[PDB]
Amino acid sequence: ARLANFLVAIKXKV
Amino acid sequence: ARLANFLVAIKXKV
Amino acid sequence: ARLANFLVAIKXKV
Amino acid sequence: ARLANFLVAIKXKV
Ligand SMILES: [Cl-]
Repeated sequence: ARLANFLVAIKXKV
Repeated sequence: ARLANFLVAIKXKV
Repeated sequence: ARLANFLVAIKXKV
Repeated sequence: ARLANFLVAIKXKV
């Protein structure tokens, strides 16, 4: 798995 | 934590 | 740039 | 449209 972060504002390991 | 899916093709809990 | 789609819920060329 | 950014590492509006 792989650290991940998303930003859409709304902003968080896959 | 909430489900996260992404598609960039490369395609994966937040 | 690549077509991209995200799901975090909120669900959208980067 | 809204800023979108992603980091999964692969790292870029909806
Ligand atoms: Cl694939």
